[PDB]
Order: sequence, then structure tokens, then C-alpha cells
Amino acid sequence: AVTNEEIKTASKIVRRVSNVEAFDKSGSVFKGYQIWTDISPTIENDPNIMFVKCVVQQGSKKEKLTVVQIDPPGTGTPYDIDPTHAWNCNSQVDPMSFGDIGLLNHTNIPCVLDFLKHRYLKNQIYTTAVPLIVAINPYKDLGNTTNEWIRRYRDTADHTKLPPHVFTCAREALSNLHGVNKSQTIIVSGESGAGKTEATKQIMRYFASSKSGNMDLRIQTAIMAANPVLEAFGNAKTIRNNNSSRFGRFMQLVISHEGGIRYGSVVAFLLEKSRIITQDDNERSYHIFYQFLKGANSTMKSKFGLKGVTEYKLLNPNSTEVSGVDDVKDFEEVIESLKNMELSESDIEVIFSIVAGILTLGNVRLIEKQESDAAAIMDEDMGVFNKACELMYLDPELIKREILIKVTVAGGTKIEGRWNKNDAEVLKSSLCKAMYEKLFLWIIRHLNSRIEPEGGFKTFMGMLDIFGFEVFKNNSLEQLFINITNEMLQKNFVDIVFERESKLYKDEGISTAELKYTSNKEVINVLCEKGKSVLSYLEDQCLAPGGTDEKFVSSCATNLKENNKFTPAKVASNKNFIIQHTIGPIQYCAESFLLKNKDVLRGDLVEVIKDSPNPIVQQLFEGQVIEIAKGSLIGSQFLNQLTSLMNLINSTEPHFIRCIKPNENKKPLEWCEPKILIQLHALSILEALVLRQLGYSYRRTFEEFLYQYKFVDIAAAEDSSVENQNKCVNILKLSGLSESMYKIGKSMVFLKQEGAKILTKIQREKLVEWENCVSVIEAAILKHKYKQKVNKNIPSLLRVQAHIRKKMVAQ
Amino acid sequence: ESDVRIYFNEKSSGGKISIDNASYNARKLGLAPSSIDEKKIKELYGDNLTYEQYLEYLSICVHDKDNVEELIKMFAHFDNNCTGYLTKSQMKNILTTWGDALTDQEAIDALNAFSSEDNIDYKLFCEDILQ
Amino acid sequence: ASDMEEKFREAFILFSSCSDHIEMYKFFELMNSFGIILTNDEKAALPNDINMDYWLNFAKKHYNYEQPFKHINNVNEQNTVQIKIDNFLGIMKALDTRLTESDLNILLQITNPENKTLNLKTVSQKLTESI
Ligand SMILES: Nc1ncnc2c1ncn2[C@@H]1O[C@H](COP(=O)(O)OP(=O)(O)O)[C@@H](O)[C@H]1O
Ligand SMILES: [Mg+2]
Repeated sequence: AVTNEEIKTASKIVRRVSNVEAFDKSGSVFKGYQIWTDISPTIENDPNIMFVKCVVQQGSKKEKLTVVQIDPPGTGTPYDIDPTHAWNCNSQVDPMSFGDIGLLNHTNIPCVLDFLKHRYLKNQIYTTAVPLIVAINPYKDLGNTTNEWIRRYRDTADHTKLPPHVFTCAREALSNLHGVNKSQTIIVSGESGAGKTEATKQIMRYFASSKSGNMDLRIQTAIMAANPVLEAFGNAKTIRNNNSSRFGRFMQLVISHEGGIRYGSVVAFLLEKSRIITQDDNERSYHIFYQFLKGANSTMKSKFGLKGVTEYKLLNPNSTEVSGVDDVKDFEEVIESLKNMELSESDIEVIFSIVAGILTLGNVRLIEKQESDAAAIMDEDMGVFNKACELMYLDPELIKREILIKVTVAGGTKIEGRWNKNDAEVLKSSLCKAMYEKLFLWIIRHLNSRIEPEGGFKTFMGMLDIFGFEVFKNNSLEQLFINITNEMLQKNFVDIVFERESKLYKDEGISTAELKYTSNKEVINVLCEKGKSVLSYLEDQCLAPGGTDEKFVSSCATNLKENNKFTPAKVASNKNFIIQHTIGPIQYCAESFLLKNKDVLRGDLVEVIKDSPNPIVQQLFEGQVIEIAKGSLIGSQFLNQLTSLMNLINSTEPHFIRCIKPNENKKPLEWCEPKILIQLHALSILEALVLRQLGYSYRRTFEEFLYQYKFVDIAAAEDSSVENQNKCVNILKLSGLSESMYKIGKSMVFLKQEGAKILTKIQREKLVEWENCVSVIEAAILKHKYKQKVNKNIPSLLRVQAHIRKKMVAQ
Repeated sequence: ESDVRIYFNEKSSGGKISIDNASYNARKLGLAPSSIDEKKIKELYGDNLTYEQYLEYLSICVHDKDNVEELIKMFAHFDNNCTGYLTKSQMKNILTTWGDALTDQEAIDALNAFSSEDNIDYKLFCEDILQ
Repeated sequence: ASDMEEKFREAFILFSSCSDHIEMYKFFELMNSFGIILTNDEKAALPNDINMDYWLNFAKKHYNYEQPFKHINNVNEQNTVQIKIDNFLGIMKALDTRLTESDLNILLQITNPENKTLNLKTVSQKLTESI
């Protein structure tokens, strides 16, 4: 449902740039002239709609247009809009006829939305805004990613003659990699439920399709087998996505030039630990718990003492069932996949023993024992506790002491005491979370030990599947980390666009002094610079006795004045603050920041786990340092991960897939314009258009220019005496363009967009005596085209007409 | 099956039945023949059919592949914004222009029966007439 | 004496998506598909909301029954008419033709036999045959 906060932010993104040319030199309205506007009862009444199409009426005035809405259908009523509420319209263009948004005459917001929409309603869900690929979730199987479409995009001689697709990106990336021996990274971003993980798997399947076999099938099978396993352990049903990834995924892959994955390496970061302890309503925990409890056979349930999905504290008893999701069939696939990852049957039984032990431990109840206030395991549940630790291959007595016995330092003396109930529950809970997270990461380390190359990667295909910018009502620490990640990726995007444009200008002799670059250096620094940043002061406060959320906030406001990018909050300034992210201000709540940042199992508990006699459980925490140090802080560990990850990505040629969720109802063919526009903005699709249009954005070879612009000055263009490069100079000099509107390169004519549009009108003016001939030829062919489309559906029509005449008899 | 024979006998003359009467029967039996079906049996047997050929004709007219999805194709083709609706005028022009065109009055009567509103869920219109 | 009403009617609903009214831009294409050309004055004189009956009457009055595609090639004028095929395609592209390359192949399918130099009288004749 469209929130009034969503209408508010969507209307801030809305801008009006170019002027509407509704009048001729006479001052009369062009007969039938069409515009977009955001003023319409249709728009007040339907929150899915932000603009409507109207005809300007004979008699309007330049300062106040009189218009009548035509699409969606209206009343015929004239009404008046200020020109700043009218937008040019691409009235006669077929949106299916080309793949990039920037080929439209007008790329204002209502025009962009309408172009994507009509493509999408025809199931063409992929569109470019170079270098971006836009992918709109169709919420149905379109049939466009089968093996037959892989083979089509792979084996077609000229793939640029196919429509945009994620396979176009997979092919062009693999081709460059093998073409110039350069690593590549495909970066897939977007909000929850937009389609990033599906896109990722589609691309993976393309890369796994070899023209003539893969001798390393064993390793490819393990890599592909990991998708259901990573989804089971790391994905959960939320309100926005029945299959929400609750981690970011980075992969490296080695792929033969004809297809087939030969090596790989997987990385998961930012796992939502809290999900395993509690879940909002209508939401589940990680799929694996439900797969396991419903899918385990009677011998495994009896062995582990398993109860039903509705009988575990850690599992929301009311959301256990997800429509369209068969957890039993999913479990069978997970068990098959673990085998394909070269885990033995014994290995797999340990894995699910640990899973059953975490669940069982969650069901152990504690009580307040007062004789100071101490905690104890309810005597009724002591056996449940012991079975939980047995299932985890953990020492039951030592695990007990760590949850119940406290050691405090007062003065400079160690004083044994007792955790109270609340604290002991936190400790029991943190053991559950830590065991689950380390088991996930252990499964990945096992996978990597089977698929990685011995000596590291020479050249590799990267793939990142991560949350895009997130702006929620309550933004917390998890959102901060996500939005820092996306500032790093934004920079990767603006840098590669600049690098590539600068290189082309230089290779062609054109001056780069006119090139623009929108740095986000200041905001990255305010977030990450050592000593002078939010992450620096979150760390300091964590490492300080008597640190507080509010002191963290306070220390930030006082020390980060020298840049606008930090802004204290007007409302509740004590525990809230605002960052000026590239996509706009985002408000975070520091409440619990220090808590969440310290939520890492440390200390003697980790040493009890490492002492397990079971080899897998010993490895869960392998090599962890004994202990509060910053090496145990989520924010400090996260920034190390991020920096390492971006150094790797920045060493590659990036590709950007930007996924869009078109409505919040998981439905096909439903288009919510305010939600989509908000995503156009947060994905930098509108910005990518701007960036590309700037400067001398039109380039063509001398003979391309001449094939395109012969009739600007047909004389100069058909002079055999003068050379091609010199013909272009002649034509351009005689055209009337200002010197500022074009430059001649080594091999190309550079034009500003405005310059190319003028030259197009100039050529048409020189051809005015063909206007009527071409108009009639065109219209007559279009009528033929429209009739052929009808003829396809006539057999169907006969069936409708036939049944009508049947019902007539039956009456 | 006896309905088959009974209806034939009401329309038979000299053991043979005219194609127009065979199509009328076939509709009484709940089949929906079209000019394509009538052209098929004309190519084989001319304009008057023996009982055996009348049964063969009823075979041609079964059209099991008929379903809401196959019938709506032409209406969906003109539904550019994908609303699922067309006005009555749109569906009237379609039914009265192409194919085994209905007369204007036949098209109106069929639309006005199914609904009294100008905009018609054409998926439901086709489901209604498929019964 | 040759009645075009049926052709005029079909064409209208092809360009209007089967509605009894048509947008001004689509009306220009419709009339252009029958060789009809209006001055900017005659254009401004038109109704703002053109319906079927309006178009059927305008078409009778404006269609050139003797020379439907006069504005491609006029037989009254002694044009002796023959221009280069790639220039033709250039002019079409200069004037922002909505014809896709497939359509331009459609155009060349209808009007070209052999890869010759294209004759506009051939164009006009071929389109006249396809009305
Ligand atoms: N290309 C697609 N084609 C068909 N269905 C899709 C497609 N992409 C996503 N979906 C549907 O949307 C759901 C969520 O997509 P997902 O990739 O998990 O989103 P994200 O990973 O961005 O959070 C999928 O489970 C699927 O139902
Ligand atoms: Mg995902």
C-alpha cells in the first residue's frame, strides 16, 4: 500500500527540466499536442499513478495551459495547469523498438516511467541506461531464462541484435575477460524482493552452460549446489520477500570461454544473527529450520528428539507456513545439495545435530533463584539442556557454568558471582546465534575448500548480490553498514564512468577539461575515515568503559562539523542523527548501537566450543583470539571485510544490474509509479542518464556521420575531392552549429546532444519536399503492420464468435 | 448420444442433413462450430451429409483446446494498458469487423446480456460464453 | 463506382484500438495511410474529438479514388521518379520514420522485386494494390 511518506519522498525526486513546445511561431497550439502532467483527479484517487497524459487545447496561453486528459480515460473536461506542471511527451515512439532509455527524445521522469512500463507490460523487463542494466521483477515465470534462451544469447552471432537481458551482461563480461585478460565483476543491487538473487542464479546458469562439456563438472556441480544450501541457511520469509536473502554474497568464478565453471570461491557477510532468536509477526526464521523439522524422517526425529515447527521458542509459532513453499521438497534438495558439496553422510548428520541442538537449547527455560538474584535452569528442563549440549557436541557442565556463573573485576580483583535471569538468557541466546552463524560460515569454508584453485585466482569473474540503499522509518546499525557499502559501490560506478569517458576523449584528442565528476568522497570519509568518522567513534565508544549510545552520538556531532555530511537530528537529537548519503538524507537511530556492535560471542564460552571432541564443532570458531578488543567488534570487522572486498572489485571491470520491484503485492503486471520512481532514484538510473548526456555525448565515425547527415549539406557530402574527415568539417561549418557544439577527433565527430538534435532538424528541413511522400509511405506500412497483428489473433476470435452463436441457440 | 440422433432426425431429409442444420444441432449439443469447421466438411462431403458424416462433423466441432486463455487473445491484443477491461464499443467493433463477424445487433445483445456496465472484464465474458 | 466505407472503418479501429474515437495524432496517421494530406490550416479546422462517423465522411471527401497515392507519384505530372535505394532509406531515417528495419524490409518486400534505384511509381502502385 502506498504510504503518504512514499508520496512525499516520490514528489521530491520529481523535477521539471526542459520546456514544452506546445505553440508554433504564430503562437497557436500545435493541433493535438500531448504532454504529461501530475495534476489530475486520476492521481488524487489512485496512488499507483503519478502522471497522466493530456492534450493541450486550442487557445491555451504560454503561461497557463488548458489541457484535457486522454490517458487514462477521463471526462473531456478542460482544466488549467501552470507550465511547470507539464512535461514533454514521447508521443509516437514504440518503446519496444530499442533497448536504452537515452535514445528517447525526452528522458524526463514521466517519459522514463512510461517507457519502462510499456516494455514491462509486454514482458520486456530489461532496459539499459548505459552502463546500467535495469531489471524489473515480473513476479511470474516469463520463460525468458530457459536453456533455450541461454543458448540463444550465447550462440547468436551478434547479440546486440537481441533485446537487453541479464545474459547480455553475462556474455559481454565473459567476452571481455577472455578478450583482454581482465577480471570482471557483476554487481546486482536493489531493494528487498526486487529480484537480485534470481538474476544472480540466472547468470550463474548461463556461465555453467558449456557449448561442449565441462571436465570440471564436479566443481561446477558443487558451486551450483550451494545455491539451495545458502538460501536455506541464510534466507528467510519476510513481509517483503518470501525468500529474502539475509546476508550479502560475493563470489569469484573461473569460467571457460565456451562456458563451464572450473573454480570458484564464496563469501557471505552481514548475516542477520538476531533472526534466529525472534521474528516479527508474519515472518519466519531461516528456511532450514522449517525444512528440517518438517522434512526429517522418523529415525532422524527420534534420534534428535525433534518436535514440531510450532513447538520451538525460537520459531514464531504462527508463521510456519509460506504459500507456494514446500519445505519438505526443499529439504530433500538441500540434503542432495550438501552431498554434491562433498559432505559425507556423517558430516551432514553433524550439521543437523547442531541445528537440532540450537533449537533445543532455545527451549530451555531459566528462572530467578533468590536466596543476590541468580539464574538457574528450570529443573524440569535440565534434561532438555543436556540433550541440547549433546546435540552440539558440547560439554554440558562447562556450558552451564558459562551461562550461570559470572566473573566481574572490582577494584583490581576477580570476583565470582552469578548472572541474573535476564543476563543469563542473553548468554544462552548469544550461544544459539553464534553457533548458527559459525555453522553457516563453516559450510561455506568447506565448500571453498573443494572449489577454490590451489594458487589463488589469476583472472576471475566476480559477482556481488547485495542490498541496495535502504531508507526505513527506523534505520539501525544494520542499515548503516548496508548504506556505507553502497557509498563504496556508488564510487565504483562514478569512477568507471569518468575513467571510460576520459579515456575516449584522450584517445580521440578531445579536451577533458569539460568533464564532470560528482564525488562522494566527503560522505565516505564522514562514515569511515579513521579517527574522524562515525565508524571510528562507534568503535571508540564500544572500547570505552561507560560508553553509551548518546555519548557516541554526542562525540560524533561535536567532531564532524567540518563537513555537511553529518547532521544532528532536530527531533530527539540525543540518540538520532542524519547522514547526507548520495541519494539524500537518511536518519539513523543510535539506540542499541553499542549493544549490536558488541554482539559477538567471546571469552571462555568460545574456548569450551573449541574443546568439543567433534572435529566440525572444533572448527566453528577455529583460530578466534581469546578475550573487549576491536577485533571482536562487528563494525571494525565489517570495515576490514568491506575494504578488502572493494580492493578486489576495484581491480575489475564492473557491470551493474539494478533491480526494481514494481509493486509491494508480489503481483505481475501491476505498476506502482511512486514506488518505482523512488527506486529509479535510489539506483542512480535517472543520474546515469544525466551523466551520459553531458558534454560531447554523441560520437560517430566520419563515415557514420556522413551516412547519417548526408543531406545537411548534400553538396559537401558528395564531393569526391575532399576526404571523409574533411567533409565532416565542411558540413558542420556550413550547418550553423556553434563551434562549442562539436569537436572533430582522430576518427570521430563529437557532438553535444543539443548539437545533434539541431543537426537532425537541419537535415529534415533540407528534405521538406519528401515530408508528404514519407508520411504516406510510413502510415500505409503501419496500417499493414497493424493488420498483420490482428490476423494472428483471428483464429482465437473465431472461437469467441462461435461460442456466442452457440449461446444464441441455447435461448 | 441419443440427443445426437434425435436432433439429426428433426432436421433430416432423405437421410442427409444440411450443413446449416448440422451446425445448428452441434450448438444444441453445446458445441461451437465456425466457418473453418463448415469449410472442412464441405471439402469432404459437399453440402449434405449422411448420418456417418454428420457424426464426423460433430467430431471436428469439439475444440477441446478452447479455454479462457485461447479465446481472449484478440481482446487482450487491444488492451494496451493491460487493465483486463475493454469498453462495449471496443468489443463490438472487434466482433463485427473480423472473423465470422457478428452483426451489430448480435454483438450488442451478447455484451448487454453479460453486463450492464460499459467496461467489460473480457476474461469473464469469455468464461461466461464458454459454458 | 467503388465503395471504401468498409476499408475506412477497419482502418480507423486499427489506429484507434477499436474505440469509436481517435486521438488527433493517430488520426493524422490514419488519413495518411490512405494518401490524404492536410494543410496546417485544414488541420486546425478539424474537431478536437474525432469519431468514426466524422472520419468516414472526411475520407469520402478527401480520398483520391483515382490516384490514392498521388503524393508518392502523380501520373498527371511527367516525372519520367527513380532514386537510389540507400538514399531512399536515408531520407526515411532523416525524417524520423517509425518504420523499424523489419518494416523497411516490409516496405521493400511490397515495393522491391530485385535489388535495383527504386521507382516511386512502383511504390505507389504496390501500396495501391495492398489497400
Ligand atoms: N526474473 C524473475 N523472474 C520471475 N520471478 C522473479 C524474478 N526475479 C524475482 N522473482 C520473484 O521475486 C521473488 C524475490 O526475488 P529475489 O531475487 O529473491 O529478490 P531479492 O534477492 O532482490 O531480495 C522471487 O522469489 C521470485 O518469486
Ligand atoms: Mg536476495
